[PDB]
Amino acid sequence: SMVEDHYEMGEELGSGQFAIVRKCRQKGTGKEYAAKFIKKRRLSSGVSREEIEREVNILREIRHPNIITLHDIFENKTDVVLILELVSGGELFDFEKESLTEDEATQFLKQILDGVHYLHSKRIAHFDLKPENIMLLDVPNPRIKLIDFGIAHKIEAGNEFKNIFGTPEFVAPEIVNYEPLGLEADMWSIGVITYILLSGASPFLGETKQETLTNISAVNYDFDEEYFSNTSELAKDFIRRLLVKDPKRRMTIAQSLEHSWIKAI
Amino acid sequence: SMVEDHYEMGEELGSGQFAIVRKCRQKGTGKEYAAKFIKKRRRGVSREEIEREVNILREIRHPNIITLHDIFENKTDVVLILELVSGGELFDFLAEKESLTEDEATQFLKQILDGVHYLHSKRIAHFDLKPENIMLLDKNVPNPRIKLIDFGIAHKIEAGNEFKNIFGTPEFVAPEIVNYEPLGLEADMWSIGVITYILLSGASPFLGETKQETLTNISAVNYDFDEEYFSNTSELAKDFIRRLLVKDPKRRMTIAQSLEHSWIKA
Amino acid sequence: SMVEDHYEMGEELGSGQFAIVRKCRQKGTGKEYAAKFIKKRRLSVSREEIEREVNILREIRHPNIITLHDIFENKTDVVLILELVSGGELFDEKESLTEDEATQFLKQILDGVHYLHSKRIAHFDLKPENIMLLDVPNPRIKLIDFGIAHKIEAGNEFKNIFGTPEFVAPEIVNYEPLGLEADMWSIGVITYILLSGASPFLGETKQETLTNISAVNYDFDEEYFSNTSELAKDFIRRLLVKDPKRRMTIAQSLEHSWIKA
Amino acid sequence: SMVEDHYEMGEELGSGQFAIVRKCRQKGTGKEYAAKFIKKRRGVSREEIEREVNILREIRHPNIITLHDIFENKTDVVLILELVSGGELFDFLAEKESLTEDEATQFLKQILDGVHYLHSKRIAHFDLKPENIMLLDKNVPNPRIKLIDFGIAHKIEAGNEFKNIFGTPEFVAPEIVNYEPLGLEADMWSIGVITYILLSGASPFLGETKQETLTNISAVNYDFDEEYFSNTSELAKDFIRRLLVKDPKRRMTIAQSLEHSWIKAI
Ligand SMILES: C[C@@H](Sc1nc2c(cnn2-c2cccc(Cl)c2)c(=O)[nH]1)C(N)=O
Ligand SMILES: C[C@@H](Sc1nc2c(cnn2-c2cccc(Cl)c2)c(=O)[nH]1)C(N)=O
Ligand SMILES: C[C@@H](Sc1nc2c(cnn2-c2cccc(Cl)c2)c(=O)[nH]1)C(N)=O
Ligand SMILES: C[C@@H](Sc1nc2c(cnn2-c2cccc(Cl)c2)c(=O)[nH]1)C(N)=O
Repeated sequence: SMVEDHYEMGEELGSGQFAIVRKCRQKGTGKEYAAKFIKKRRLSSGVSREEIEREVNILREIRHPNIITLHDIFENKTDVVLILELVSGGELFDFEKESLTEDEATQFLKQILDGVHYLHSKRIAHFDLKPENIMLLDVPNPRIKLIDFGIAHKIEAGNEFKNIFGTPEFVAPEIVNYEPLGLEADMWSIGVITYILLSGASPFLGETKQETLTNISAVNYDFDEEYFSNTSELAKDFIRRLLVKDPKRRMTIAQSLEHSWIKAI
Repeated sequence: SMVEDHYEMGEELGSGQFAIVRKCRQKGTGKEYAAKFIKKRRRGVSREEIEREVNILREIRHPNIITLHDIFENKTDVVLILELVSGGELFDFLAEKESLTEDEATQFLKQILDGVHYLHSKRIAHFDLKPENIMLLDKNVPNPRIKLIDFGIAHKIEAGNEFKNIFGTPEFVAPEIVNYEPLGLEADMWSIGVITYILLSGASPFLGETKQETLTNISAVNYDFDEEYFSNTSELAKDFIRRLLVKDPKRRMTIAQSLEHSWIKA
Repeated sequence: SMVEDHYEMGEELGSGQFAIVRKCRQKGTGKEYAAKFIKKRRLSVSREEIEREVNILREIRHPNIITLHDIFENKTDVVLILELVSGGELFDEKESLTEDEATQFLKQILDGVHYLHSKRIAHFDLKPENIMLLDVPNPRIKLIDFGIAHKIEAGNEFKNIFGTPEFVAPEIVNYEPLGLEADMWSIGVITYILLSGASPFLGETKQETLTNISAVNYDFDEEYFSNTSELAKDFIRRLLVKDPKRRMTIAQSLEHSWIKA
Repeated sequence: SMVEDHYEMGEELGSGQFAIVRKCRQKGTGKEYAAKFIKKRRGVSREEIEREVNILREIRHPNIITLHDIFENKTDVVLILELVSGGELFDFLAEKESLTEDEATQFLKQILDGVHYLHSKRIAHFDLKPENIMLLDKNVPNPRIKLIDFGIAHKIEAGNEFKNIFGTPEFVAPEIVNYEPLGLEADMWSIGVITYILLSGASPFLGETKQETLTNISAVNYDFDEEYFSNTSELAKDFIRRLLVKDPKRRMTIAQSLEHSWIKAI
C-alpha cells in the first residue's frame, strides 16, 4: 500500500501476539495517530482474513465518544494496518494513584459503562476489558477511551459461542470453564476493574495461574480491610452484583447504570 | 490486496477512453473516495503512462490538488483510490451565484494559482487545465476549496529534453500545442489566461464556429475584450489576461509573476 | 542567523512600509507562528526604532496582547517570531454588531490598553486591522503591531505624524503634543465602527477626513445608529473629544456604565 | 549582528581549554539560554569549529541539546544553546532515596534514544560520560535527559580510518587507549561504563592511577563484586557484559541495545 506515503512511523507503543502498534504522524497535517500492524496468515510461511474482517467490521460499526476511532486502513502483502486515534494520556491505572476515592472512581466508571452500554446495545462483547485497555486522553476527571477490539464478537442469541481468551486475572468463570459466552462476561470484567479502582488490588489473583483460575471459578474473593476500609456499602454491593458466577444472575449493563452508587453522581 | 475487500463501489462520476471513475466507500471507516479504474495494455493504457500519472500523484501534496490515497493493481487493471470532491465543477457553482465581483472571482483564481505554483515548483505541467478539471471539494461551506483533478496527461519537464505532443481540449490549449512546437510549464499559464477570460465574461476567447476556426484563432492569438462582455472589467484584470494570452511562451507571464501581479495582490 | 534552521517560511500575510509578515512553522513541533521581517537601514528602519519595538514587546505580557516568541538578525533584516493569530481581523463579515457582542470585544481591547497605559506605553496605531481574533459567541482578541508604540514620559514632549488618518486623534493631525490620550480617541473611533459599520470622520478625500477629525465633525446618523442606546453614544461622545485633557481615560472607560452593564 | 545586542550574559557554567559557557538571557523575550564562547585560532581551528557547528545544526532530537543561534566575529564564535537547568543526571540520582532497575532503565532509555538518533546519522559523540548527561529541569515528575558537548563529535565515513586520543580515560573504549580505528562502537562501550556506574555507584575500570585505569580498560579487567551488585538482575549484567567487549565488531550496537530484554521490559 501507500500507508508510508501518508504516515511517518515512529516509536513502538505495544506488541500483542500478532499485532504491533506504533506512533505515527500524518504527513499533510502533523496530527498524531496510532498505527496497528496486524500480521496476515500466509501458510506458504498470522491472523486469518476472517478475524481481521471481524475486528474491522466491529470498529466500522461503532461510533461513541468513549470508544477508540478507526481513522484509516491499508493492506500490503504481509500486514493489515489500522490507523487509529492516538490516546496520549496513557493507561487508566497508571493515573500514579495507589487507589481511588469513590467520586474519582465513579467518574471513570460511568464512562466505561456508557461505552459498554453502547457496545451491548449493538450485541457486541468486547471480551478483553481490563485496565490496560482503558486509555485516557489527558484534569480532575479525564476522558476515557476503550481500545483493542482484537477479540470482540457479535453475540447472536441461540448460537453458542465458546472460547478460551483474555487475561486470566480479568476473565469471567464461563471463560475459565469453557462454557457459553455472551455480553455477561464483560460485566464480570467491569466488577474486577471496579475492585481494582477502589483498592489497587486484584480480586482473584493468586500466587500462580492455577490459584487465580480456581479463585475465579469458585468466586473466592473478599473486601480486605487493608484495601477497602475507605469503601461504602453501596460500592461493595455494586461489585457483589457483578462478581456472580451464574451469568443469568449477574447485573446487566442497563441495571448497572441505574444502581444507586452510580446514580448518586 | 483486492480492491473489493476494502472499497464498496457506487455512482459513476466520469469516463475517459480506458478510465472510469466511481464514488466508493472505504469499508473500515465509511469514508468516501473516488476510485479511478484504468485498463492496462497487455487495447489499454501503456504501463509507462500509468506510472507517470501515479508517480506524479505520489509526489504532490497540496490543499488545492487532488490527493491519491491508495493504489491496487492486478494483471488487467490499476485502481487509484483518490480523494472525493463533492462540490462539483467550479463554473457550475458560479452559475448558481446571483452575481460575481472581481474580488470574489480573484479569490477562486488565487487557489488555482497556488495549486499550479506548487506543481511548477516541482517542474510538473498539468497540460489539461480547463473548467471541467477545476472542482470544489464541498460547495456548501462559506469559502469553498478548489481542487485540481486529472493528471492523465501531466508531465515532468526535463531541461535538455524537447517535449512535443498534441493533447488537451482545443479551446483551452496554447498555440505551441496547436503548432506542434516545444512544450513546457508555459502551456499551463496560457490555459489559466483562458480560464480567467471565461470567469469574468462567461465567453470563451478563441472558440470559433468549428474546430478549424478555433485553432486558427489560437494560433494567431485572435481575441478581443468586447464591451458587451467586459464593460464591468478593470484595466488590471485585462492586463492580467493579456500577459498570459501571449504567443511566444518565453514572453508569457510565469506562475510566480502571476501571484505578484497587482490584480491578484490587491 | 539560523532562523531558517528553526522555522519553515510560508505564505505572505501582510506588507507594511519596511516590514513583511509571513506564516511559518516551527520545524521541531509543527506549531505555527507569524514571522515579521524588518528591513534594516544600511547606508552602504534604524537600529534605535527596532530596539524600541522589541523592548516594548519584551516588557508586555498580557492575554489580549501579541506574544513575541523568538528573535533573529541577519545582515539585511531583523526577524521577530510572533504568536500567530488564526482568527483574522476583528471587523471580519457582520455588517455591524449588537451592543452585547460589541461590548464583549471592546472590554478585551480596554483591558489590553489598560495594561499598556499602566506601563506608560501608547500603541498609537489602534484600529480594526490591528485587532486580531484567535477563533464561538465571543472569542479572544489580541492587539498587534507595536511598530510605532512609544513610552510616554510626562514633561517630555513627543510629536509625530503617523498612523492611519481615519483613526488618528486631532493632536496627530495638528502636530501637537502626544500621549496616552491618543489611544482613547482611537478607541472611540473603533467603537463607532463596531456598532454602525461606518467610519465617523471619513470624508470623500484625505483632506476632508483630516478636517472632520480636527474639528470633531461627526454624527449618529439614524441609518447606522437606530440600533444604539444612549449609553453607547455617551461612551463614544466622551472619547471623541478634541482636548486630550478632557477626554475619558482608560480607567474611567472601564468604569463607565455601558461597560459595567 | 553583535551577540551583546541580543543576549545579556550571566552565571558561568563551565570552562574548557578555549571555550567558556555562560547562562544568558535573550533581550527580546526574557528566555534563558546557554552561550558557548569559542576562541578562534592559541585557539581552536576553523575546521574544528565548523565540525561542531555542522553537527549541532543537523541534529534535532528531544534528548539532545539544541543549537539556537550563532555569532561570529574575527576572534570568537558564540553558540547560543538550549539551557539545561536540571544539573548532571548522577547528581540528581544522589538526591534520590533509592534507585530501582525500572527507574534506572527509564533514564538509560533516554540516553539510548539520543545515541540511536546520532548513530543513525553516522555521528559519534565520543565523549559520553556522566558530566555530559544533563537533565533539562529536575523538578518535573519525569525529567528529560539531554546530551551535551559535541566538542569532539565526528561523522564517521566508511573507507576513512579515524584514529584519535581523546575523552576522559575512565570512560573511553580500548580502541581509544590502543590508538586503533574508531567508530560508532566507542559510544557503546561508554554506555556500558555509564550503566555500570548507574546501578552500582562504582566505576568499572578506574584504578589507583591513570596507568592502571588504561591497563584495566585495555585488558577489559572488571568484575561484578557482590558488595555493589547483589541487588542487580542477571539481565542488567548481561546488558553491560555485551557492551564492555574488547573487539568493537562484537560489541552490541545501539539498535540491538534498544531491543535487549532488560530495556524492552519497560
Ligand atoms: C497489541 C495492541 S492492540 C490495540 N492497541 C491500541 C489500540 C488503540 N491504542 N492502542 C495502544 C496500544 C499501546 C499503547 C498505546 Cl498508547 C495505544 C487498539 O485499538 N488496539 C495492544 N493492546 O497493545
Ligand atoms: C476520465 C476521468 S479522470 C479523473 N477524474 C477525477 C479525478 C478526481 N476526481 N475526478 C472526478 C471526475 C468526475 C467527477 C468527479 Cl466528482 C470527480 C482524477 O484524478 N482523475 C474524468 N475526469 O472523468
Ligand atoms: C506589517 C505588519 S506589522 C505586524 N503584523 C502582525 C503582528 C502580529 N501579527 N501580525 C499579522 C499581520 C498580517 C496578518 C496576520 Cl494573520 C498577522 C505584529 O505584531 N505586527 C502588518 N500590520 O501587517
Ligand atoms: C566547556 C563546556 S562544553 C558545553 N557545555 C554545555 C553545553 C550545553 N550545556 N552546557 C553546560 C555546561 C556546564 C553546565 C551547564 Cl548547566 C551546561 C554544550 O553544548 N557544550 C563544558 N562541558 O563545560
